[PDB]
Amino acid sequence: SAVQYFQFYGYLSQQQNMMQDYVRTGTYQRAILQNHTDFKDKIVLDVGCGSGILSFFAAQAGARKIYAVEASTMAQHAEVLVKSNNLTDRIVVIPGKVEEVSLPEQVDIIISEPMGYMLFNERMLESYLHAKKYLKPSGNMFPTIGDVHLAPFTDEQLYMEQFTKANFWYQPSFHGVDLSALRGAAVDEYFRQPVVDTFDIRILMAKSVKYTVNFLEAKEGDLHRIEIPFKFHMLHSGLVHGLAFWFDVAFIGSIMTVWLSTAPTEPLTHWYQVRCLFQSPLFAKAGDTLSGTCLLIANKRQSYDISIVAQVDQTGSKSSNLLDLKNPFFRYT
Ligand SMILES: CNCCNCc1cccc(-c2nc(NC3CCOCC3)c(C)c(-c3c(C)noc3C)n2)c1
Repeated sequence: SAVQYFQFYGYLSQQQNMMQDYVRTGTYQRAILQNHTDFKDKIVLDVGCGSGILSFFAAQAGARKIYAVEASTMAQHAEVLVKSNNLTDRIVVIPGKVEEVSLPEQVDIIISEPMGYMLFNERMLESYLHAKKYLKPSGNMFPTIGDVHLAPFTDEQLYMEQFTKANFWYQPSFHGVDLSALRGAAVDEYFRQPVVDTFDIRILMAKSVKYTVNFLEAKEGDLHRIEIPFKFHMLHSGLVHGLAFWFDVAFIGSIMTVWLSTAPTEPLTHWYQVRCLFQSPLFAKAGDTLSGTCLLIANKRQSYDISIVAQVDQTGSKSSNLLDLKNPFFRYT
């Protein structure tokens, strides 16, 4: 599984999809350049540098030395750009996993873009936290903190999309074959996929709950088990069809704090937003409380198993759901 993961990042087309996200790339450049005193004459570590763009931004801000670590074959293309941009004296590409390379010295700041879709996919936040073994005391992290937001939504047409697709299997005579015994399994398969896509904010039924990872303070092992309790106070009545997810990160520099948001109230990014459907939706009236837990359990496919259990307190009616974050429905395609 890890072989495929790093192969995926060997493609310039993948680098390009990220680089062409202007909200992402421009916000990284702004956060680094407008906090130029965090970089001027400093030593920096770029974790998972890909084509090296963030290391070039650190160099634009005046960093003295940049160690750019890349485990995919993109490392070879980054070295070509460093040479062609006349920066071999200041950016050193170090091919390998950040858990396995040797840096020659400690650094003043770590920069990275370790956010997967739904923030946590790819388990690269752990690689980012692991890299703090190279961080000097009172070194900084860019990004510094990450906020996940979760909110209940109603979207009857998205929900019905599922049974539309699964009812293919409810055919007693597909070319003379009765498929119908697999209908439950087909339904389960579709509902186990998080839906990656943007949406209209009018589906949202309550103010979001916020869960914060402080990258300066967190330890790698803190991300193996992510328990997110929630109690939503429903602002609207309706059928709750699942939970919507987005994230923000903040670059807390000495001059200013810069925010990168993937919220559905903000311009679209290449991360879109994520929705986890409930195979059994819950009825809530405005004023009701929808409470439960979203538990994310790290797995051996660079991702998480998602367990979401929710109940409406006034009614006792409950819904429990398992999703496989590694294998979502990229509905925006
Ligand atoms: C660490 N900073 C990365 C910033 N980018 C995050 C992001 C934002 C939006 C989408 C993806 C995405 N796209 C994938 N394929 C495309 C889907 C649509 O059709 C064309 C191909 C895959 C396979 C993955 C993936 C990875 C990586 N590991 O597992 C999985 C699954 N992720 C990733």
